[PDB]
Amino acid sequence: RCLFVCRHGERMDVVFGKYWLSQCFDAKGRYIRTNLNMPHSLPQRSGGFRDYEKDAPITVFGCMQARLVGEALLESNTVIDHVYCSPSLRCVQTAHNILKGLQQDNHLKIRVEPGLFEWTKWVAGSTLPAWIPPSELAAANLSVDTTYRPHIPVSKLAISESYDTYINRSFQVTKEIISECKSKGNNILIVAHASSLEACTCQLQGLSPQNSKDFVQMVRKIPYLGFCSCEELGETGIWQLTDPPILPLTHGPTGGFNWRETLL
Amino acid sequence: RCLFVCRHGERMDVVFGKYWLSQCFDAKGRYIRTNLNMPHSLPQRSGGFRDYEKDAPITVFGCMQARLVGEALLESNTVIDHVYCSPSLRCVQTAHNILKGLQQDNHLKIRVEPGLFEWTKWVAGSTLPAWIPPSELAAANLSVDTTYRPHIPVSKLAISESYDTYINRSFQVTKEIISECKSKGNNILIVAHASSLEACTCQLQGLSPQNSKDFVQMVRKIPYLGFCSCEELGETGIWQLTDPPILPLTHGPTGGFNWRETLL
Repeated sequence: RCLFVCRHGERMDVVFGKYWLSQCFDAKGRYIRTNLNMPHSLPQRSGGFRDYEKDAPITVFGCMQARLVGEALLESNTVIDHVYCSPSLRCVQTAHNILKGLQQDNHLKIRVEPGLFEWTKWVAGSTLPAWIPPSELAAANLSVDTTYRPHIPVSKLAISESYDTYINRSFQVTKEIISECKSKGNNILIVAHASSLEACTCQLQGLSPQNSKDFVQMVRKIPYLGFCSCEELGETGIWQLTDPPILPLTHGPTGGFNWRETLL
Repeated sequence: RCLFVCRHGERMDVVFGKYWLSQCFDAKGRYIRTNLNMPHSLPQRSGGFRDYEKDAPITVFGCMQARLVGEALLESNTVIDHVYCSPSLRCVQTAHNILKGLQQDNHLKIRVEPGLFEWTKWVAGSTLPAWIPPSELAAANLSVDTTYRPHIPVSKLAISESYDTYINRSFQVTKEIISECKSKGNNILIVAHASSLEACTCQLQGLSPQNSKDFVQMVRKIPYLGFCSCEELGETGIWQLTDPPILPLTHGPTGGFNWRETLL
């Protein structure tokens, strides 16, 4: 058995910065694109476009990173039996695009699991992001399973959770995911956050978690689509990180360019 | 009439660094890929793989940058009547992938023009890179016109050329390109180097070249696929840089990730 865990694809807010909404939305709250790295459309949200502030979408390059990983999985003859993701839109969109690369977007249905959301300390303010519910994600042509019953529903998450609580819930939900998939297909894919690669696998392997300082230092080193594999040996039943069946993916930036500022 | 000039797409040597050949070629000089940003194949070269050292290919993401620019030109109904490129492999490959995005890769044939090569001061050592000739570029599936007669052949390029010589030949070749395309289609695309955006357009607009120190500082600000448009104004016949018909393209990096170093 393998549990694959990866980070979401490039997120719009990092590329376009503090006022990114002004580069993506007009005075009427309607989506506009101002750069070729912006998609042709974005879903409508209950609270309007400002719901994107705490829950940004992926970019065109994020979609491509995701598709390339799915294509690499297909090329390696790695069959994915179940796919789970964090409720963050960037995670759902990444999972969908991995499925497209895998040629499984019209077959597998993504299980949206709020227990996979990252440490809530990293959310701005006093409330969680207003996640798009699975019904609406499905309506937005993201291949989500609207019948999936999550292990940790949204209202079981606390905005004030400790590091200990985050790591422990990551372990809990990952065990529950493994248990409900056991003997129903040997490979499980989690599409989530930088912090998920270790949070979901540390205690699974019998290991002691790092302190939160060392943890955060590590989290900052996980790139978009950063991918790991935790395999269950079967001679012992012990889970261990092992080489993924796909190669890493590394690329550089294409920085902002204002031809007027530079060529005049 | 518009003259479009853009920089090539992401280059393999920049992403994978000083020892990139060791990540792309085995002990028998055969191409291997070790990252999902490396293509599935590279052409065989007369001098073998070491000919890539001074003439690196684009990456998978470089291909995608190029395709997205071609797609944007198509979507905006910007018709490209002729495409020229520098003999550098990265420029030829970019031009090919722009054509794919344009859906013109089975219609237009790229005119390889050594006059479009960048300032030769930036070449290592005492000889120019061993460029793949048009016949071989066509054999490597790169939509090149093997019948094109260049204005400045390879052996007309000086290894020790001055800044003034570089700027002046850029002006010369661009005039000859415009003249041979006159009344044969209004839009011309040059796919070349960071330095080409200004070198090809400066004197065309009746402007005085910058000093070489200022020029180099500017060239470092032009990203992959950085795109400009020099338009011939109807009332006067004066050429001037104007807003391109497509949006800019900006994205961030996906940095190197070694799961063993980071998660163990």
